[PDB]
Amino acid sequence: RTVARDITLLECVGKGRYGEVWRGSWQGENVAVKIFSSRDEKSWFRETELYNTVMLRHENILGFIASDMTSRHSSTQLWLITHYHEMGSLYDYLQLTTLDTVSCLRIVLSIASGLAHLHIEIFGGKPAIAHRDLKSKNILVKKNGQCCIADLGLAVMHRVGTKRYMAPEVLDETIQVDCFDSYKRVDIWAFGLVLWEVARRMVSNGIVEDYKPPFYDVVPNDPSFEDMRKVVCVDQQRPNIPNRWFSDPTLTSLAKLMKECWYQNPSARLTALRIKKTLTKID
Ligand SMILES: COc1cc(-c2cncc(-c3ccc(C4CCN(C)CC4)cc3)c2C)cc(OC)c1OC
Ligand SMILES: COc1cc(-c2cncc(-c3ccc(C4CCN(C)CC4)cc3)c2C)cc(OC)c1OC
Ligand SMILES: COc1cc(-c2cncc(-c3ccc(C4CCN(C)CC4)cc3)c2C)cc(OC)c1OC
Repeated sequence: RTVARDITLLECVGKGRYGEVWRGSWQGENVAVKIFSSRDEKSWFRETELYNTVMLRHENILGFIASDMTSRHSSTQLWLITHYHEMGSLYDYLQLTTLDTVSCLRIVLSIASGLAHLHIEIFGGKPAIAHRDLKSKNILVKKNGQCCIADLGLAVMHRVGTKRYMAPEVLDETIQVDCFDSYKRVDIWAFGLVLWEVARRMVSNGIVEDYKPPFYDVVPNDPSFEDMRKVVCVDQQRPNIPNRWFSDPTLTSLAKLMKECWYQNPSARLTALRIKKTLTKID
């Protein structure tokens, strides 16, 4: 039988130190193709090892299609092939759109749903998985208004994370590295930051905040590890909650939820399952 493997690369939709992502075509259908830099080969290996262990299938996890290694004259080419989400990342989307109550809740509940699926161990199933680099650039927007979580190149099953989103125990190097729940609690911190990024773009009483990344007002672009440790650990700053949120019941509830993802004590933070329940009861 014929095994059609040709993928037509059509449009570069992302370039970075990681390598590149392309819109491609296979058998008349869009796929996304991540081409890894030699610098980031371990991310391909880790995501490939995870998918060889457990074939994750969830509406709020970027859908796996293939991992490909191809021999070249003097190098190895590493591709990850996934579902293609034409609306692009949540980071991108929040810069060109404001949200209503229903669209804000649908976005954050879908992220919580993907994250709880990663975190939960299922017997007879899947191992528990922590993401370790959750951020708005690693979330894609789907046409149905839900999102999905992308990039399991740092994930751990039961490169460092993006510094702007690191939890205090990562920055002060007190994280209990031998304890898997520690990694879930680092994802919850990052989730709270993503919640804040999205909530800012929800309109209430004719008011909205401009898109900003977490800590935009207290650290530079490409903040150093020390820049982040001083803000998050030494001064114990957290993102600002604008007064206008407290006129809106949804943003008032979301502010409370963010606070419960940002405790200094990792053990005090909400679980992804509790976040899901809280979001289902909002509105
Ligand atoms: C190797 O490489 C790539 C392959 C493909 C691809 C193309 N046609 C058919 C297939 C196929 C799937 C599954 C079976 C099964 C059938 C039932 N039987 C009991 C076991 C075998 C056979 C064939 C594949 C996997 C696509 C690719 O890219 C999208 C590939 O490159 C990454
Ligand atoms: C990698 O990705 C894609 C692959 C394919 C594809 C191509 N040929 C054959 C298959 C296939 C057939 C049959 C079995 C099973 C069926 C029951 N039992 C007998 C076990 C074996 C498995 C697999 C597939 C799934 C299509 C896709 O899209 C339409 C893919 O997605 C881009
Ligand atoms: C974060 O991580 C990964 C993401 C993806 C991924 C999947 N669907 C769609 C995209 C995308 C498409 C289109 C735009 C633009 C282009 C058109 N217009 C000018 C604005 C919108 C942006 C982004 C991506 C980047 C794939 C990955 O691997 C294959 C990723 O890595 C795991």
